[PDB]
Amino acid sequence: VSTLIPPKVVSSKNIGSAPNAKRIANVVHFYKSLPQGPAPAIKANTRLARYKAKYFDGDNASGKPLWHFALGIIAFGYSMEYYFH
Amino acid sequence: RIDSVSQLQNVAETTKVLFDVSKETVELESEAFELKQKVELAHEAKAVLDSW
Repeated sequence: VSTLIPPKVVSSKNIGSAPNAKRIANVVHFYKSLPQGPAPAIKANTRLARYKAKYFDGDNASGKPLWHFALGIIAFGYSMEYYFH
Repeated sequence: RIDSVSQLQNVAETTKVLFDVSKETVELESEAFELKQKVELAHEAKAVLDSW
């Protein structure tokens, strides 16, 4: 006798699958993400975004700003030594 | 997820084929009832004749 009609309705393998939850997530997350960004280091732009670019990028952990800032404090109280002299 | 989807696409058409096919087969058996009565008539005729 005639083969039954349950297989001709699908709406329980289309909404009844687990990656649907991931699908609706990653259509929003990925589709709505700019493939590229603006600029990594730019804070303090006044030729001191350049200071950030040379020293406070994630492209270096080089000791130069530390040295520079340290030397600043040496310059601060030392000048004041000759101001207090 | 794509893998799941592709299966269902092909199914959707082909199931309609099977649906028809099953009913077509059933039709042949309707006609088979006419045959069955022919089989019977032959058996009866031979049986009476054998007794004769």
